[PDB]
Amino acid sequence: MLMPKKNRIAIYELLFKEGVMVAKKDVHMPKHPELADKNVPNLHVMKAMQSLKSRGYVKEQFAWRHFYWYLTNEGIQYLRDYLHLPPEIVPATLRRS
Amino acid sequence: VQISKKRKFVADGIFKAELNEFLTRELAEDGYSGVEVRVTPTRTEIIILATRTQNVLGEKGRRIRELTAVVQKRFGFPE
Amino acid sequence: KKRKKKSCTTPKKNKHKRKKVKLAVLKYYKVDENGKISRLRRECPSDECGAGVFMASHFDRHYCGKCCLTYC
Amino acid sequence: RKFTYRGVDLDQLLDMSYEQLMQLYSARQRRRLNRGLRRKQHSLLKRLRKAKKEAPPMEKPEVVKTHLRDMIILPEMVGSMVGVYNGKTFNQVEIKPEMIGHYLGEFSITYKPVKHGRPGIGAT
Amino acid sequence: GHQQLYWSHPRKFGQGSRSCRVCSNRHGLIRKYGLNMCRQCFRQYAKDIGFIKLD
Amino acid sequence: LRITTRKTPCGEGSKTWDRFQMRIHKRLIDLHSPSEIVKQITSISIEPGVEVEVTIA
RNA sequence: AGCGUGUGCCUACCCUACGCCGGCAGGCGCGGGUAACCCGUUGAACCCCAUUCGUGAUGGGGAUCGGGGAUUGCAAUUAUUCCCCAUGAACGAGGAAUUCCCAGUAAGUGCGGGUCAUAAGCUUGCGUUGAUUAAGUCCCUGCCCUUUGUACACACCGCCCGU
RNA sequence: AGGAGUGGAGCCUGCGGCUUAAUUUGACUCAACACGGGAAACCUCACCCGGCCCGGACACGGACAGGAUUGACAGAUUGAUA
Ligand SMILES: [Mg+2]
Ligand SMILES: [Mg+2]
Ligand SMILES: [Mg+2]
Ligand SMILES: [Mg+2]
Ligand SMILES: [Mg+2]
Ligand SMILES: [Mg+2]
Ligand SMILES: [Mg+2]
Ligand SMILES: [Mg+2]
Ligand SMILES: [Mg+2]
Ligand SMILES: [Mg+2]
Ligand SMILES: [Mg+2]
Ligand SMILES: [Mg+2]
Ligand SMILES: [Mg+2]
Ligand SMILES: [Mg+2]
Ligand SMILES: [Mg+2]
Ligand SMILES: [Mg+2]
Ligand SMILES: [Mg+2]
Ligand SMILES: [Mg+2]
Ligand SMILES: [Mg+2]
Ligand SMILES: [Mg+2]
Ligand SMILES: [Mg+2]
Ligand SMILES: [Mg+2]
Ligand SMILES: [Mg+2]
Ligand SMILES: [Zn+2]
Ligand SMILES: [Zn+2]
Repeated sequence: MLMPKKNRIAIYELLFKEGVMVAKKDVHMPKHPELADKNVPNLHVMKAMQSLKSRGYVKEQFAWRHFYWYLTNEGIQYLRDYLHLPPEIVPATLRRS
Repeated sequence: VQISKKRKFVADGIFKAELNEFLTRELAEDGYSGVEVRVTPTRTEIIILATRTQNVLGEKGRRIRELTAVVQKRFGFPE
Repeated sequence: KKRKKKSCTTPKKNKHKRKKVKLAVLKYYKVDENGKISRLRRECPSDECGAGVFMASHFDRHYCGKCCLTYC
Repeated sequence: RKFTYRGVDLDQLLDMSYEQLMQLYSARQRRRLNRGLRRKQHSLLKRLRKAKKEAPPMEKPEVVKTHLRDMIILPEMVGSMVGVYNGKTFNQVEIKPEMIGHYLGEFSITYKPVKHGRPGIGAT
Repeated sequence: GHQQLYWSHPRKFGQGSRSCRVCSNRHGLIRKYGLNMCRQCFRQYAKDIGFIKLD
Repeated sequence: LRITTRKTPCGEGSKTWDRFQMRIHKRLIDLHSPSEIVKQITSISIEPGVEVEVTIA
């Protein structure tokens, strides 16, 4: 799907920071609630997560109206190589606090 | 402002129903039995009853640490 | 019920095909033997379109393609 | 013999503003004008005026087609050829002075009048 | 352009502005007490919500 | 609170209706005391299914 | 009188007291209510007491139409709904046939909820007034048992004979 | 044994027919027919007429910073400022 590169950067940064993603399955929602002040439509998030799922990077669940996505190890490696993050950075999920 | 007691109890019931449905779909493989929500002004605790807790917790507690994330993401109440 | 086809309309509405232009950067500047550079295309007065965003030299108007600003 | 709309002839109607015309109209037209016209109605009016300006001195103006069945016939439209969509075809209507205050959709019928045939077996 | 036309029709009231919160169906909707479910989903989840049949 | 619905997911058969009912009960207690003792007694009061609200008029 | 509803994640859309303007539908202000707290002592309708009419398709009945006004909506025409003048149809108790009902019941009369931006001739509930008849039967209809006959068992919508 | 009735009138609503570009469709004795919680101006919408969009993931091949592709002012065009 066609979208500006900064939207993809923001979505991937949020996904790697948190480790999980939630969406409402609303292609007409003007902007994702979590991605505020960055002007990312919900449709872009849905399609980006679908593209990630097709490659095995994220695991998907659907509940009552919502998409839930969890990050896989190969997805972690792909995001780390994509965002040029140092090997000392891990998502908040992988930290047993 | 605030909502009336009728709406409050109906909303609590709907939240519990949706939470149970999501937990069922997620943890059917782990012998998920039920969910019990104990509401305290400090924190809202959720007890997950299942046959085996090893799969629910995951390795080093990863999987459960994921669930308590998405729940917080879904219903929106603060971290 | 079964879907009927009924496939008959205007023969083919064609999609717009964008023109392929080779080295469109060159025609924006003119060069003298001394080595001077003169900018043939006007520069838009807008904020973002100030230095490298040139306008369009239409036969009766000037048009900036990045902000739809139009001048006579 | 001369046309008058509630005691006002066509020339004065053309001179009047919208506020003056509101008091001549009925309740529905007055409310519609008070709520205001949107962009599409103004575009239709502009096209009709453009078409009427270019007409030859002894010929009728070119037909302007539209889907706007809820457009109110203003006194400035008298003498214009309007094709009104009825869902399938554009029916041609010439605006007469006695149409002031009605809608355009009232003059392009949306169904075919029924001519009945012999009742079938399933009728008792 | 397309951006203006797409989804332009207002949906602030009517059947097109409301749907079930479980299956996204617009028919047989229950709005009392802010349930926002169709009747079938409500019958499926009534016990979980807390509605009991006493009569 | 009462909700009356049709049993059938479709529109076929006898017109039968389900009558679902929910009951809400409410109690009030008044106390002339400082805040600290009220919180002392209230801390134990936590029970599953009961919503307790403390206000100072 | 009684049962109930009332300001809503998305979601825009709540119930209304009081003052003024208008003849009415309505319009302006200014307050309360997230509710045994405000609407609300829910001044409901039938019913009751007086007035007019007087067996006349009549001041019974209110269908169909004309002209105006106002509200909801982005939009009212094929009339959304509401208000005012005017118009004033069949209908004088209903053939063969057929439905429901045994006490606070049948019927009469209003009021809430659902649908609902606009909204009840439907449904689901609630009160108020309040009876005639019956405390039986297998005649009709239908369904159960027992005995009995069967060449039926895809079970009488069966099986089967002869031109 | 009775009461209120329906079947008769006007009208409101569903079901057949007949018309239509379309008059979307399920259900037909009890056990279909103010039933699908179905009181549809738009949406609903599933039917008809006309016009945009991809919201065709992913893999392989081609083409590509000497540019793969994106959007758009004016005039024409269009029901339309698609
Ligand atoms: Mg009379
Ligand atoms: Mg009379
Ligand atoms: Mg009129
Ligand atoms: Mg029609
Ligand atoms: Mg009258
Ligand atoms: Mg009622
Ligand atoms: Mg109502
Ligand atoms: Mg109905
Ligand atoms: Mg008998
Ligand atoms: Mg014998
Ligand atoms: Mg035998
Ligand atoms: Mg009667
Ligand atoms: Mg009768
Ligand atoms: Mg009749
Ligand atoms: Mg029938
Ligand atoms: Mg269909
Ligand atoms: Mg039976
Ligand atoms: Mg129907
Ligand atoms: Mg309607
Ligand atoms: Mg319309
Ligand atoms: Mg439309
Ligand atoms: Mg429609
Ligand atoms: Mg594309
Ligand atoms: Zn510019
Ligand atoms: Zn549903």
